[PDB]
Amino acid sequence: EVQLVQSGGGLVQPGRSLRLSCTASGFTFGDYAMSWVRQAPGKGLEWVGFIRSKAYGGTTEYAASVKGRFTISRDDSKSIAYLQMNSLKTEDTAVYYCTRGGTLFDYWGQGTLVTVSSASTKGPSVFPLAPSSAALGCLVKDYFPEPVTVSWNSGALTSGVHTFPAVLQSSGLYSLSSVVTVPSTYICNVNHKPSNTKVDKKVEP
Amino acid sequence: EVQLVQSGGGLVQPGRSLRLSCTASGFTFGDYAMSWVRQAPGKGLEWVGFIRSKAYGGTTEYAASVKGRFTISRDDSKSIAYLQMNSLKTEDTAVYYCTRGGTLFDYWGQGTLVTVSSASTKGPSVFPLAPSSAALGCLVKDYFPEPVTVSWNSGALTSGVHTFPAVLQSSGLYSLSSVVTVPSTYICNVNHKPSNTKVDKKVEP
Amino acid sequence: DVVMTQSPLSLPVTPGEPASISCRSSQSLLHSNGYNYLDWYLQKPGQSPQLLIYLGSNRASGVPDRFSGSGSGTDFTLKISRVEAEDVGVYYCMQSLQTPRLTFGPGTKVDIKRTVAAPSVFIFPPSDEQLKSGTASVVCLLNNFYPRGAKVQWKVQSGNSQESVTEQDSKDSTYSLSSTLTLSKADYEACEVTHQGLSSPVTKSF
Amino acid sequence: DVVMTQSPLSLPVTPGEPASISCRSSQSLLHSNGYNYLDWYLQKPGQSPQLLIYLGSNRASGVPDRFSGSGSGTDFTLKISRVEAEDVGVYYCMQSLQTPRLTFGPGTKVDIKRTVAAPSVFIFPPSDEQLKSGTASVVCLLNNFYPRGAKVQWKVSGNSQESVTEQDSKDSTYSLSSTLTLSKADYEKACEVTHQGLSSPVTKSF
Amino acid sequence: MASTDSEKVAEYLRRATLDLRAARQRIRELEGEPVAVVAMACRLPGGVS
Amino acid sequence: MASTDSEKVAEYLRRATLDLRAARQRIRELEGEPVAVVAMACRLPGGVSTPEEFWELLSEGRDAVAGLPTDRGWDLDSLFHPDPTRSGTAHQRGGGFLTEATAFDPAFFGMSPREALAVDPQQRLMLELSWEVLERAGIPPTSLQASPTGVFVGLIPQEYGPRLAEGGEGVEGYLMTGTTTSVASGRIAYTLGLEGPAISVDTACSSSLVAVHLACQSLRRGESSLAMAGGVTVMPTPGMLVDFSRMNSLAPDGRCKAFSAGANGFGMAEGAGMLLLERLSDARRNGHPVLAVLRGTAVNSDGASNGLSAPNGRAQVRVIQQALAESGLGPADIDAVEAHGTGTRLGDPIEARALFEAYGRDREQPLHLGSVKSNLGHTQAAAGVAGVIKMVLAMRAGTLPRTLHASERSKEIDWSSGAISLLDEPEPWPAGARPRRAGVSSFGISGTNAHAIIEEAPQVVEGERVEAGDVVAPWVLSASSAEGLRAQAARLAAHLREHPGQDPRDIAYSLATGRAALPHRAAFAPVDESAALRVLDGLATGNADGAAVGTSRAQQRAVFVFPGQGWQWAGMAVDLLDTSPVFAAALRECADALEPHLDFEVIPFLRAEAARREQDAALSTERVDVVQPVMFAVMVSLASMWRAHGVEPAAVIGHSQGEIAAACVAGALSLDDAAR
Amino acid sequence: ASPTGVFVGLIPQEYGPRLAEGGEGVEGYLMTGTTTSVASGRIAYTLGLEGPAISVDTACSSSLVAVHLACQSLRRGESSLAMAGGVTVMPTPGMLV
Repeated sequence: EVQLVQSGGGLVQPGRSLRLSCTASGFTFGDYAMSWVRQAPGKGLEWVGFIRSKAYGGTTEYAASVKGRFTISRDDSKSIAYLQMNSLKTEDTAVYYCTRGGTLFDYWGQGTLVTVSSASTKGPSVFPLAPSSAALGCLVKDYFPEPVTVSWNSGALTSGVHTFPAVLQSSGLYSLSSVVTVPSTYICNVNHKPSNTKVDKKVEP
Repeated sequence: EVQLVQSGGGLVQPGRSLRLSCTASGFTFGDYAMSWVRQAPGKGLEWVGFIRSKAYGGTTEYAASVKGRFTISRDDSKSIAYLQMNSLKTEDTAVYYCTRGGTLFDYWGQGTLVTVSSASTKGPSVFPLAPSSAALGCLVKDYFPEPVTVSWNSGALTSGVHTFPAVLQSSGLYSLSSVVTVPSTYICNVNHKPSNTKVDKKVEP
Repeated sequence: DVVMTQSPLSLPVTPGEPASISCRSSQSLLHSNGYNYLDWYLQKPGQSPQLLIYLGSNRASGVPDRFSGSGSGTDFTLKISRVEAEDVGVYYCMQSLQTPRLTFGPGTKVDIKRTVAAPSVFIFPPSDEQLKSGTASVVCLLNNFYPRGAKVQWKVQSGNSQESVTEQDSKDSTYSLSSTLTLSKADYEACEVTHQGLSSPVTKSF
Repeated sequence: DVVMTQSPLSLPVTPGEPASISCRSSQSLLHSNGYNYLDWYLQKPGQSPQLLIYLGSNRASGVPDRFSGSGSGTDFTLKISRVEAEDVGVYYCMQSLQTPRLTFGPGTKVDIKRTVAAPSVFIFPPSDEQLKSGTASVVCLLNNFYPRGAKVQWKVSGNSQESVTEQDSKDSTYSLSSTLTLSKADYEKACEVTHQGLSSPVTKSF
Repeated sequence: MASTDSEKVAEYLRRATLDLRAARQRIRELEGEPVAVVAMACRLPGGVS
Repeated sequence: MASTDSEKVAEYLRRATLDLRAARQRIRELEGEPVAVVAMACRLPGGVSTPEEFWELLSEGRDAVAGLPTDRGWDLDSLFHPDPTRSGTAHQRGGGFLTEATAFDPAFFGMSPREALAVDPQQRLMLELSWEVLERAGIPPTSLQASPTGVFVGLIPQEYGPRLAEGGEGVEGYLMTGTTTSVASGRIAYTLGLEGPAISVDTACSSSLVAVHLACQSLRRGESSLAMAGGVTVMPTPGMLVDFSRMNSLAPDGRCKAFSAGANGFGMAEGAGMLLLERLSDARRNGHPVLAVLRGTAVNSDGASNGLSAPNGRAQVRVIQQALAESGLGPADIDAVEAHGTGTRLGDPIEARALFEAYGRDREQPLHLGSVKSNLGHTQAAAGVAGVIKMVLAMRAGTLPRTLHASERSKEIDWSSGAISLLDEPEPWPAGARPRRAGVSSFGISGTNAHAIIEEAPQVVEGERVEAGDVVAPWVLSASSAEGLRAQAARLAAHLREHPGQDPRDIAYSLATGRAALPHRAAFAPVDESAALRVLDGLATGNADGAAVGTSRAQQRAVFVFPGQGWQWAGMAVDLLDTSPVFAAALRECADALEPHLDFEVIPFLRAEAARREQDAALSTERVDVVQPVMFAVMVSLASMWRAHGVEPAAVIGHSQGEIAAACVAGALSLDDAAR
Repeated sequence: ASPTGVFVGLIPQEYGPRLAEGGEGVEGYLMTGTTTSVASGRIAYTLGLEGPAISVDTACSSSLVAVHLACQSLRRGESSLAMAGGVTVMPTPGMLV
């Protein structure tokens, strides 16, 4: 089949050099013009660039946002497309895709999560949400990076559990606020995997 | 369903005018640049010209053989393609065909046996072909135009009968030489349909 | 100039029911060849974008027959003959006449359709240990609401609120909002919504 | 310059047997797109042409599965995997890279295949009443021969015409009537063939 | 010339699409061509004939 | 877009072509997709219970028309009278008749010893064949539950017991549901758990090729991923050779003398046959054996013939040409034909004149015309699937077998074209450069001709090849009875004394992943194949020494019980990590989860014996600070070992410190958690 | 001589006299009567149909399964016309017994 499998995501500080590789197996790599479409977390897709086919010249067209910063290449005998991401800034935290068409995006690959944050690996600051008088929840403010997983009654309660998608502060940290809704005295255990800091939270009004 | 039915063949003299109409029903006429090709009797196809789509604009590309003589047009609201043939010459004796395309001749018309000959309608000069000592045959020399029908024993013998295809002389006339092969005393009949001149031939060595 | 293409950005679909996303382009996408240069892409929630339709009406192979394509040079349409549970996501109307295209468009936010719900506004004052920690986070969790078009204010004003929303769940098919007012030491010394699950402003404070 | 394309001009086919017409182009028909610009047309005997395969390998709808296309722009090969009575005629290899295209090529003269037959030469001296009509036509008939690569010479040359019929069904041979439309005196002064049904020149005269 | 590749690679696209429009309506007739019920004969319980 | 005048439309053309290439490959995967013959099981007469025995009747030219069956206690007495118009007499005085009719295993198939007396022998054999065809295609017969898999059985309803209005004593409600043709394909889909089109077709003597054709056309589309297509005619009462004899259609000796001057009529026999069929690119993607591919099939009624049983001469030419234009082939590709060859004096001259008109049309190589029935007997509704077992063992044995009774070729046919070479001798048929294709044709009394084109399996160059000799796996025997499990190790033992040197790994792959997990299990891990052969002979007598016998009720659900302390020996798993990396690596994760919470690691502990553990700062057992984590690490790595060998617990329970390992493997405590 | 399938769905049942004992006038035709096999071929013989004439045995679903087989002989195209249909006339009380 055509499979554009990608590789090369990771965590860097603004101003680094990162590699994005697009392994194309299933089609003649030299006929298509691979392109790289960026999708910042939770917004619409923005097209980064694309290299023309070697037979179409190989001229690489980039965006206005990343001209002079990113450069895109391709190789047939090794059959890989490259997004060379230089001088990254905070905007490059995103899921970069590799489609097989300049004007006709096709396979799209899988989705390489690249993150450009200035933060360091710290566990959660688990802050509970006391009920007004109702629902019971708990914050996970100031953790980094994503993964994160929050259960209630340690994975016993699954009905009513809403693990709000995480949120980025200006400081580069993450904040999940997981909340259950049930009338009552409940526990929330957050496990920040990169640092392995499991904190537990007992909540009352 | 698509179809490209033609009309406008006939008999004219070198130095006259003639109209070739291509009725297109089944496809949006304005989309395809339509060509006009020509099969000279019994040789390969030669492309006369083509008019580009009205949406594309473009021009009317003709051959080197018919530039300044033929002109091609098209109409969408009346949905007809035109080969206007002017200043005709002996070469235009052929089966012009109208294909839906200018580089990819996908659909074709049945072909119009447009004929440019200086001759007039005369019956056959039925001349027999005495056997050497064998086969028995009979000429149809100097008739015009084609249709022609020669049978043997007045349509009784059909095995061994080889009607020899129309041959044109430099004088603009036609010559068929129909012959049967059987050991023996046979009848050949010829009926020039345009002039209705049925001549009968009895042959002996 | 550039082709500006818009769509019914918040189109709801109910399973088993034909739906219709539309696209409207400022310029004409019908190029001289008689072929429209509009493409329909699908990004299924948290997956790689898919190519549904190319050249306005032609369907890409491997794409369910449901997605049908049509349109003139300005107004266009995608007719899903049968919306199932995989037909939901973001439908991008993406032109081809003027490459480059910095954006794929806002995209049609498709949702599994139910009736209107009731936003469960739950003002949760920050735990005081948090004030002992150096920050303040009063959270106005709205829960179980659909559609997701709720303003959420912070008065008594707003401008320090940051947004958290999950995609549509399965058995209730609603949305949930975590509007966090991250905050500082002193200025701790009210939230409401204008979702069409209600009409009147419902203001409850810490 | 121009692309010169040649083929096995006189390829014989026997029904039920896979056959293979080939095309050889001087220039390269593989354009940047990765798509060959060669087309295969069929003019079945006395009919309007229809497309068979486009872009080198693609086949045009309505064309049976029999007509396959394999090879590169330079050396192509239309592969008929099953020749019936419908897979006969003239196969035109027709480029698309350069268009002005004055000709469709000589075309591959396809024939239903049998073994080689002996041409039956009949010299038929003209009827004398024809000599009383003002012309002379000695006809050297060549009945029941295949393949058709036989010419008739006039010795003891140049006024000869040509009348071949296409291949018949139950015998699958050819028949030639080489005609010497001629004038009054010069009759008072022989035909043979070099068909590979024989080897030696067989000269019989009026 | 033929408007290089503008009126050619777009002339082959109205075949590769118009063949795809006829090779996909063959798949919708090989699997879901709706068959008619041209006539119905029944001899069922009771006086039904 | 930019360069030249094409950078965008030449992407929509690339896609409109790869969509046209993928939409015209869908048309050739829906009407012409090869249907692989994944396996064939057949109870043909001549004692044939398996195709290998069948390749041992065709290859030696053995006729299997012996005589009328006395195992059912027929009234052969009256089947014969000098007056041949007696209302109850039969003219076949012989015929191919199996003794597997009055024989069945009710207990195995879950039917009571009263529900089975009522089971029509046609169905009874079909149930046995449904289990075999799967057990020889690899597919475990009990693994196909709720799986789309059609049963297409061809059956001439035949009459078994007491009339349905004269119900027996024990057989009463089950006399209609065990005899209705409805429940022959249906009993199979019930016992085997199949959920697919379970249709029991009935087209007389072509109900096997019609069932094969109706399954191929149910596969090309996709309604059943797999399909058992076949047909059986086991004639319980002498009611068919006493009627067929009333139209004087039978032969007085029971032989179907096909295309022979001694042709007398049908030599009516009785038999079975089943083909496991799957789309060729579903039997290559799943690894199922592919024995031959059914390229095309066609069914075509005789129309207005000169009699209902009378054959049409131009309705066979239109079915030998519909299956020849649906497979994409021509009349010159088929090397040999398994024709009906009924042996009739007006049906063979009409069959063969339809074979000089659809195949023998200027044939460069003579058509090898052959008839399974001759060597077997008109297998009636089993004929047509006994021709796709004959011409699928002709694929895989490189030989066209004989047509046993046709030396004096009939003088009513025109064998002057030299286009058909009746198989009077074994004609070699090796794998050449052109694919080996054959045609099997079954035309019936009802006037429903059927023709199926077979092609040889695509030459598998490598597939599952050889790697290296290593640790041997259990030889997994199981049966539904303590006396059937002795017969399993009395038939695998023979299948290895007849085929010696058979890779042990291959007798432990197609016995474990090739059979059902039946109640009575006798698995055994054998060092050598002779060690095995030894245990096989022991289990024939029921003596288990070196064999792991047991009893079950489709039980499953193991429980990991975790001893706390007292199970340690001086060399716990010294070589268990030196033989497999599924225990060394299983120890590796525990070790790296024990490194931050223990100094001495478990790696050199169990690596060294106690005799050599005295010099690595770790006592043999007394070091509770070291051996307790070692115990836990050995415990968890071993549990991961059984899980890696498909042993998953329905419950984990720990004793004292095996509680820690049980919690680690239960998921409630992480590897590092319980390790710490 | 037209491509026209006949897809009848029946059940064996029991009509005449047990074939082993034959009959007096119905001797060679008893077989040709008691066979769901010819219950689709008899029709394709009288009318002259040359389409696939198959009989279906799925009991209480025979007819609907026969329309299925006919629908796909028209989707594929094997037969341009089809006569689908099922009959259960019970000539004996055997089934109610």
